Amino acid sequence: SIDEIYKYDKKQQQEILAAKPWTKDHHYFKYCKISALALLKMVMHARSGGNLEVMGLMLGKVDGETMIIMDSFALPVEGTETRVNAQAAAYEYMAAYIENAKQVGRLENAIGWYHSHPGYGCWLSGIDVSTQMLNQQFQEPFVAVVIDPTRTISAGKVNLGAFRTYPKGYKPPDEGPSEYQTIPLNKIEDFGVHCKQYYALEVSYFKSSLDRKLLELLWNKYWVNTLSSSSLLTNADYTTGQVFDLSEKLEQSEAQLGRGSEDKLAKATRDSCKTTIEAIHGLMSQVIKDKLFNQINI
Amino acid sequence: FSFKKLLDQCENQELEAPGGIATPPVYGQLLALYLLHNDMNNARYLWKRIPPAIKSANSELGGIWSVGQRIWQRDFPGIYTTINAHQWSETVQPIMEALRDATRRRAFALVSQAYTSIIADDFAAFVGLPVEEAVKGILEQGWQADSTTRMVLPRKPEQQLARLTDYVAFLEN
Amino acid sequence: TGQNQEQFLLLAKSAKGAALATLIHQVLEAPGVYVFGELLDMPNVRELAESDFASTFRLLTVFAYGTYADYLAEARNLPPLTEAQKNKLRHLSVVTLAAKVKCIPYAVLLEALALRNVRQLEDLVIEAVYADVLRGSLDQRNQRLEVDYSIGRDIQRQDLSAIARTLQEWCVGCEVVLSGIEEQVSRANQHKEQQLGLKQQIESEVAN
Amino acid sequence: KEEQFKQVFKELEFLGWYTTGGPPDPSDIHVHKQVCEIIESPLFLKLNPMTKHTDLPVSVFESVIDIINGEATMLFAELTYTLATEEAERIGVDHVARMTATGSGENSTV
Ligand SMILES: [Zn+2]
Repeated sequence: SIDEIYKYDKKQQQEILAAKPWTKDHHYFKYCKISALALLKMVMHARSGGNLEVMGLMLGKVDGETMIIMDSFALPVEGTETRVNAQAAAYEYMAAYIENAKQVGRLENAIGWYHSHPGYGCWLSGIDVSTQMLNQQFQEPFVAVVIDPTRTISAGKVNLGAFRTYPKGYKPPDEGPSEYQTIPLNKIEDFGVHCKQYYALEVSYFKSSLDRKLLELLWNKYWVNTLSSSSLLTNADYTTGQVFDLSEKLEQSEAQLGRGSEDKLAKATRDSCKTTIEAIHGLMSQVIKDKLFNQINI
Repeated sequence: FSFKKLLDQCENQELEAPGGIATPPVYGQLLALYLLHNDMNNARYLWKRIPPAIKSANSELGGIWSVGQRIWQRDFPGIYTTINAHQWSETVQPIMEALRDATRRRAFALVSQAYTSIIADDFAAFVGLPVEEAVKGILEQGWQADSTTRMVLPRKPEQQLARLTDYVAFLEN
Repeated sequence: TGQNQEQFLLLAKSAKGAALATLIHQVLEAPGVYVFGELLDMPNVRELAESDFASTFRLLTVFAYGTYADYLAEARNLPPLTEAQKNKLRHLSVVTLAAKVKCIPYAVLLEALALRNVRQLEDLVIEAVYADVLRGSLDQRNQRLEVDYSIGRDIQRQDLSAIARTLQEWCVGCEVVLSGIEEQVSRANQHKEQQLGLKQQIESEVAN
Repeated sequence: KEEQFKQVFKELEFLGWYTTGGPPDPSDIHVHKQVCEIIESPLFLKLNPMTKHTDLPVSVFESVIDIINGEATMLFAELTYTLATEEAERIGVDHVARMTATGSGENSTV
């Protein structure tokens, strides 16, 4: 039975809460299972606001080293990324939402907070790290999630991240590859400083029996939306912007060759591909359609 | 149509067969074929390579070079005068008739895009035909025509995915 | 249509020759009923064909197959029509032109419908879309009539192969792309395994 | 909850309600009356969880009222539903309905 996870054992939670394998090992939690609903609503919350970062709250539970996220919702706050802990404005709508939600079915407890990062990867800024450190300080099992809606679109797949911060004192172990994503230079500094102070979590996605069976029945009529998709005028103001970012990254490495952070043409080359790889992939689905619907004759 | 594949053969026999100097009829066709495919630079330096021996003996070759002068000068009525002059049958007379046709549609495709309005008499001589045949030839096309002033008014005239996937995989590495 | 081929098909079986000579003028001149698959293909009406009630029979074929140009050609061999029936034909005569040619110039619709001006044309086209026959819009300066969707009037068992062949070319097209993808997908992975293999040969040179 | 949903999605409006089970029935008509006190055009979705349909078991309805032999009374007129298109959302569907559970080794991209 797939619905092993949509079950919620409440007494098991409060035994782990008391036991605490997180006060013993600093990097205990390493995995993160994201539900069907949780993914959709978080992606929907990020894009709905769009250009502006907005954060909400996640609900979930713990199991082994996996911090499972079951359900999510929004926090009507402002100044995400510009304020350290911007959720303080609506302390009312955190507890008041879970008090209402527990009457109707959502028994799940506070598991974390998520925010959107439109057009610049998934990572924790210096403002985000100060939020999460103090979140872990008091309100324990709390995981900071990030999603990039504008690139999720252009890249053509779920652009998402799940992170946890380390203590101010103890410093991380060695094993860390960490994959590269284009960071706009305006932000590269902020990232660059506080980037090594935290560690990510291995993301995995699950679903129920009904969800799985519904999505299969849903696909009978959803193939139509795939071949009238067109990721061009949808996210037009990411690709047109990335150019502005790309231009600056070259401008630096050009003068770097001259008189005068290690070969910033190798980054810019990867960015020029990254951004254009998308632009080309876009025109694949376009010609695919011109082939299909236009070329039948009468 | 097939003059292309045949011109190739002439150019080869220039360096192929002879110790230096090619056949006199082979010179007569190489000059006229360069004019057919409007290559006046090639036609100019071909004429200067000919030895004075074949030049003087083969006086019909001069009649073909007299055509090339008018293409360089762009005296279009002069071209049609010099095409209707020397009968060099078998060898050159077939490619002389094709030469007059390529020069005609050049001067039509030219005049069409070079003139909003133009004199019928000039237009006639520029393409070669007389006043009537010129006035008629255009009225079939639907070109506007003007009496009194005699002014013709010209009307101006996987495959794809394979290419794309490469430009991805290239930039992708 | 749907209700008036159950109300008017219950009365198409239980009706003699003169009862159908009246009923043919009722079903035609009644907006909503633009389909004529059933009413023409009925044993009852087929006896009228080439009989004393032959004028009313030829008329049911025009609305269920032909166009307005055909009506004006057969103006005496058919019974005289009123404007409300002439309009319903002027709707269906475009629907045919619409299935073939999706971008229609204005002047076209003065010829196939024998109409006098845009004002009318438009008005008639208004009613066309208004009766839920067509979808689309117009382009006044450009003199156009784009047609986003049109219903199909005829069934045509005569030219059911003309429907089948157009379907095959799309089924072919489906394969054209499907296989066309799988080639390019297998090649984009092959060019990745081309480079990944060739980049292991570049690094192993350094071991010397 | 009308407070809290007006806070987060300030643009959004109240439209209707949902439930699970069979097709429309008396127990939902009584509930539809209680939603009719709140708004003048309440929509109604009903979902069959353990459906026998090979098609989707989610149908949308609305309130309609006619003379049932000298009796004005409420009914359900069924309506159809086109699916949503949002590009950001579409990927969410494409991710959970089609999961990369160890199904891509060499990047490939295409
Ligand atoms: Zn952030």
